[PDB]
Amino acid sequence: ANANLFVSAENSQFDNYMSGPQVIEVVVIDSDINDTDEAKGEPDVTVNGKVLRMVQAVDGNWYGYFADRDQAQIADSTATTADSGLDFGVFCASSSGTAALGFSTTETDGIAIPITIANATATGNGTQTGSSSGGAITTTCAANTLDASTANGTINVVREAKDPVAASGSVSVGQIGLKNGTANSGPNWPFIQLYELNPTGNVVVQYNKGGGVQSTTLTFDTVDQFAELSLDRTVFPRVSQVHATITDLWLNIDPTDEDSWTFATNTKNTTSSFNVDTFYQVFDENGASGGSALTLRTTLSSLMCEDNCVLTLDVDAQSSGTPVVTIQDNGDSILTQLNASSNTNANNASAFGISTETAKLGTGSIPVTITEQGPNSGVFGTYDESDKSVLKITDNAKRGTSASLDYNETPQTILVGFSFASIDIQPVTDEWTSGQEIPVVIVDADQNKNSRADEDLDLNNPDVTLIPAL
Amino acid sequence: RGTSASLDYNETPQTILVGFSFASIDIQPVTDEWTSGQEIPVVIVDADQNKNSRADEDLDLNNPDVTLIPALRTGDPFTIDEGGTPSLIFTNGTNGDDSIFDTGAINNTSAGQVGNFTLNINVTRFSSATNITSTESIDTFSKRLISAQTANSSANFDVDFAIIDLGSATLETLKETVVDEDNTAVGFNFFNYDVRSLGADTVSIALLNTTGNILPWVNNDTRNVDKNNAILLVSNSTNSQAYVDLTNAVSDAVYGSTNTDSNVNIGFAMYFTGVGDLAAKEVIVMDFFSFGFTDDGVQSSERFANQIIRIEAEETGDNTSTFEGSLEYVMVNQINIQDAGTFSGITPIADDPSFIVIEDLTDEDAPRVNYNDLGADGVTTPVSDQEEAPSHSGVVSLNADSYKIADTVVITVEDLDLNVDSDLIDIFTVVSDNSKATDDAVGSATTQSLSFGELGRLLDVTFDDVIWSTPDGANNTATGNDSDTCSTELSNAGITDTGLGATGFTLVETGAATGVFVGDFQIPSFWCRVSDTTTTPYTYAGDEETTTGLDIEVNYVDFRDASGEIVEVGDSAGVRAN
Amino acid sequence: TGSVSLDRTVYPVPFGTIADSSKAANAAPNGRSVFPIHATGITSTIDSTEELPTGDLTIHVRINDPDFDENPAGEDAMDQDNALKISVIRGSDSVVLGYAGASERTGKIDVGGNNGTISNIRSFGEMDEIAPDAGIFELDVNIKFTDGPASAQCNSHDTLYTALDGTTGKADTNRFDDGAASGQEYCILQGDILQVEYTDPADASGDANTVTDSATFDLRNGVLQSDKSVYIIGSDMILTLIEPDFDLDNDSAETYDLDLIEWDSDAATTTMGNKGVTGAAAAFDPEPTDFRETGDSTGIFQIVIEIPESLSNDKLERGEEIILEYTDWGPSGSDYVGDEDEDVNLTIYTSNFGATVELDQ
Repeated sequence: ANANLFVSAENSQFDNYMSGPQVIEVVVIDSDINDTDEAKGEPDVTVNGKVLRMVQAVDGNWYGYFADRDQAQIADSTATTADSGLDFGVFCASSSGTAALGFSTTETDGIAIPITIANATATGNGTQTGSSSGGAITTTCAANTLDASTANGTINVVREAKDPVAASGSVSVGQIGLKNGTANSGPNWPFIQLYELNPTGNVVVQYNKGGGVQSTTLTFDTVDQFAELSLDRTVFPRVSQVHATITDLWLNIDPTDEDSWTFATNTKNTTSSFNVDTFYQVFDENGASGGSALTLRTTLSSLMCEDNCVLTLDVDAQSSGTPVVTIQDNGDSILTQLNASSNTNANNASAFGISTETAKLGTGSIPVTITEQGPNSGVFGTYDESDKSVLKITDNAKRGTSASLDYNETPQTILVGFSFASIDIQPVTDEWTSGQEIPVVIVDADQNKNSRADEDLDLNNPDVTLIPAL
Repeated sequence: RGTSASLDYNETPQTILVGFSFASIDIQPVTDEWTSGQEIPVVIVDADQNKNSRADEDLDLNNPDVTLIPALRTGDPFTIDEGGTPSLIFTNGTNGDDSIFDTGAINNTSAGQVGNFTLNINVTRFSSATNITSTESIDTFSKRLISAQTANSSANFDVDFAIIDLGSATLETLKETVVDEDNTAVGFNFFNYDVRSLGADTVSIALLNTTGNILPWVNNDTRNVDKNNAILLVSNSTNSQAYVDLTNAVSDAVYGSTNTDSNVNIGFAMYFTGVGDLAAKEVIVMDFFSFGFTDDGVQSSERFANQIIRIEAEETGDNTSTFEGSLEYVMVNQINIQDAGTFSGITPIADDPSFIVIEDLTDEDAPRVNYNDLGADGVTTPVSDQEEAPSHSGVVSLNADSYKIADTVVITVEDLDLNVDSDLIDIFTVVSDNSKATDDAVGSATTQSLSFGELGRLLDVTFDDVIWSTPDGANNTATGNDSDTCSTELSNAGITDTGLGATGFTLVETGAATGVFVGDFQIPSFWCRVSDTTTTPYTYAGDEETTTGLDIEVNYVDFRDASGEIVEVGDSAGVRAN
Repeated sequence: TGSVSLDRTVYPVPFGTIADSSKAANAAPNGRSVFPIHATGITSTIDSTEELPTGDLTIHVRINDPDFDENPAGEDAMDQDNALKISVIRGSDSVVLGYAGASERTGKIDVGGNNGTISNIRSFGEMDEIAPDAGIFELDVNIKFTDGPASAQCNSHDTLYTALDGTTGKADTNRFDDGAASGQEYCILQGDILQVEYTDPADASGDANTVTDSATFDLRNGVLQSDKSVYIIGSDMILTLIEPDFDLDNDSAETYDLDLIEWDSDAATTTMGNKGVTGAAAAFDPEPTDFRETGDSTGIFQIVIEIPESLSNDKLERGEEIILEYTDWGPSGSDYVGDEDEDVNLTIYTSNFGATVELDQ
């Protein structure tokens, strides 16, 4: 129970684990140094003994973002275009902080700043993409690299960083001397400080304050034992929304933002060029255009993903010609029925796709998007705020036929069936005399299509198929 | 063992003792019987593997530091050491255009997957300007190959190829496990490989066959002794861990040579990228799996299941010598015996592996897990445990002796051997395919005719000892004594339950690991009698008849009885009327 | 001290198939080691679909040597080279089946141990311990009907010998170290003694010691049985067959074709199996579909048969004489399988009751 230091990866639900290219937000919510008009000093926050540069925000909290150097480099190796996918921006040497950010960052293993390069020298400028094999970086960055930037804000792993404290009088930008203080669109903030961590080895975040230090221990290891998928019910009626709750720590790349992932889950599209894949930030958390889609299937092996970062969907277990699960456009997705031919209907899940990224997420491939329930809860769901799922049982589904959804290589069967109802009239007394309203009780699990809301019968609602009548 | 180092602080030296511990591997079932679809913990107490008192040590085949791993095997799987101690070398160069690694691809085509392997070697910049030889060792139980070589990790180091010969193994040593999928009634071949220790970006594996020596290798442009010497298996896989189903092309190519099988040796090839650093010790594990049966498949001589299973035990605590694992096993049934997915769906290398059982292995043939250990004395004595996996006699019965029209009959099947997963709910659908002989029967579309009936037939419901099936296909054109067809008569009568498939009757397990399946349907007032069952699709009678008074009988086909063979059991009931 | 034991005191005589004989196809065995169906099941020629499968009995050899139990709670194997010898003796002549304990290797069959070189003898591999704390090792070995001493009584079949070495030829030298004497063929007769030889590397005195166990080949007659004499048409017939020589393996329960039994009545004459007349096998609806042995070490075969209301295009009448006859091919007077063709039948009655008809007035 810390008082001031809060770490994003600290989570009793997932036992403080951390994995993959996760960027870890470190916040020091301390009432003693919350003011932003005085020339206050930087709090002494270190991880594994290495100092972590902190920037004060307009909310009076000091912020600092760190990640593993090898994982960050491997993830940025998949950023074909800037500000898309697991893009960490541009890496620079740990000695380049003074020239670029205006303050020393020697004690780190490299900084990832959202600059872009116009004069791509082999010595004086960092790596826009980063080495796919990982390892230490020696490319340096200088002031002229900043002055030659043509686009600021290429970082896509920290998208909602708070505004640095504006410079005024005796106070500099962030109280440490950032050159440009525009958040989420500038070249300095946010920036990630990379550190060398050992898989299966603990990570200790430390805050040094008077009266007693505060330390948090994180474990940097594969987290497949916690990646689980659950379904709201067991039997599903003909048109009921299919709700998926993906409790996976690895998918929570951005701590300060809700994360969106896209999967190609078609397990039976036998096209040679097609494979099951995952994509990052295709859409925003609001359902807008989130950027371009980039390949990650061949990179997950190096990203500490032991059978816990892929999604594939089976729509017909018995192959009886009756599909069970299909997909729709939602408020958190931009799905489009490319195959708009009148011969087929919305049941043909292979007719849906994404217009902007038809190269891999085109017709077929079953593009499935998931959004995090919260910014840092690490739990993702297909269903949106309007309760409209991404998966439906087909209206013409045959009874008994079932489909299976696969996550963490743990198949989850989606059965189709019903329940015996019993309508009873219970008078308040032994005689039903005139002018006596008596309750009517109907017990039918088939009409309970949502476990988190109240379902009211309605003649005007075609979804409510069956209504009692007299 | 026994040599110790003295670390001294505060002038109170403490002695760091090196040593070993007597292990004890035990299998503890949750109950008195290890039935199918029941994951039971495996407990291993070995202080020798607890090499860190402040962390958790997890066993790993890919980790050379983890020397000893428990293993379980059935039959005679083709491991890397079936032909004795192998010989492995490393080579740097280019494959060229006349090589199966680049031109070949997985397409189940003879030209695509089978060809010739050629290479050119440029090892001048290497140390001693020679091919990278290595020291080879084989574990007695896990059968892991440990390669010892120079631990050179320079930036200029670049290696691409790797050729390994299986000692004296030949096509004769391979055909005992690898079977011809085209000739056997039921048979599948699987290839499991683990090359995670290499850390290669992409991995490609090909099978080599030649009448001469493998080391040194030759080229097509040099000699033409062998017409074909390359059989591609894996092409540029992004995962070093993979358990893939071999295509029929590999099985055909195994038997695709007219030369003597004993006169031709076998070699295994590797092509990979991003492996420019090699550690002191490297581990290579890649075996062959095979399952199925031949002809009638009732005797034990024709039932085979060649596989090796390794358990990835995980340490319980930071400083606890107790390593905990678990074992899963599925008992093959008549439905999944013809589906390769159930064999490919098992995990050979995991913390909770699973394996196939073909027969009620008890007594001396019970599934036994093996684990070597260095005892306190210093000998490498093995410790083993076994647990019987017997079968059960399936019992099917109805809730009542007599039933009315639309009385909602329910079929209760209690047989623990059909539970193939303790996690998922086991279900059995009904076949809807007129072409197959198992139409309107519980099971799978695939079906083979044998002496005991149909392979795909699991459960049937019969009125007057005649299977209840819906009229379909081109054999339902009979109209009977009137001009109305049976299907049209049923439609006019309003009976939408024209058959078992129409009702949607399927078997669903009561729980995750209950092992009892419950299914139900409503008895229709009118049904169409099958005129004759000797043809597919069935030829139905031209007129329907009311089911009242007729006896409704079910037949659950039990693939494995208590003694572990096919016994036909069913129950009887009558459709009452008032 | 080492000890060797055998599962059974007596063992049945193994039988082969048509493909094991070079003689032309015939409607009768003609003295061959063939086990076909009763004559009505064969159409002028015995082919592969109308005879019992290969009858290589599988004998399990077990030894009780605590010395080889080096691991009290671990896997153990008898790694002593050629410590176990399996042989068949018929009077003054002996033949050895092979060797066990050494590494598994290909080899031929030696007669009387004449071959000095031991590497040419077939090896069954190392025996495996039955339980981690038992100390008893069991090896499963099957004996073919050809694995026996040469005799002139078996010239009735021009036997084709399956190769035990790497060659694919069917000649005599492929399976045996030497060819059979002219006018004689390798085979096993009734009364032959099956013996197992085990050489203990260390007895209670810590030296070499030889222990033996013996079994005798035999052939017995077959007899049918039923739970009752009369049966209602359509009822359940508990057809029980008790005959020792079909218990080939004591560790498992084998199955044998129901076609061995035949239906003999006024309605029709058919083998009641898949080789019978059209619509026959459906009429009985066997459960199980074939003869099934009661227990792995019992030798009694039972099957549930339903009495047909109609055999083939005609009904079955009340009071009809039901004859269930099957041919043993291996009676007590038979020196080997297929020598004597004695048949055994059973009488079954159908229900008879007064079909009285009454009126109200």
